[PDB]
Amino acid sequence: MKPPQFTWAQWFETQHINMTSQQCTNAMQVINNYQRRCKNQNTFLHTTFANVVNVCGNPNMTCPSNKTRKNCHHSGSQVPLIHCNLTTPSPQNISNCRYAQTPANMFYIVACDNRDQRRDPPQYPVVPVHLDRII
Repeated sequence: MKPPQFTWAQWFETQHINMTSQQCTNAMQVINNYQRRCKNQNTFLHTTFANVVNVCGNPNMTCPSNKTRKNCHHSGSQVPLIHCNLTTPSPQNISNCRYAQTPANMFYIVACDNRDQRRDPPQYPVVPVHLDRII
């Protein structure tokens, strides 16, 4: 579930790469204001989009979240990350949603696909499209 102006890769970047504040309540405003709902949980990876693209080059493996998909890739190394958990739902005023933040250093598994032909930049033929799991 993403706003229509973003490709899957651009939405992946918005949700998981471009944390706009180190504090979850503030950073989550971006995701929530775009998807018109307070997301119950979300992981921000302190890594770069280029680094994730390179993870897409690691061997294909089964996606933990969907046993039938084989477009997943393991990060190889751990990264610092911040996991945000909703503490104070507010469906009629999403700016009032508050979150806890949990820091960790973990591996991740990402699903990757070929880029959106019309809208993703040709620089990256293969892009991350979903954060499948953190381990």
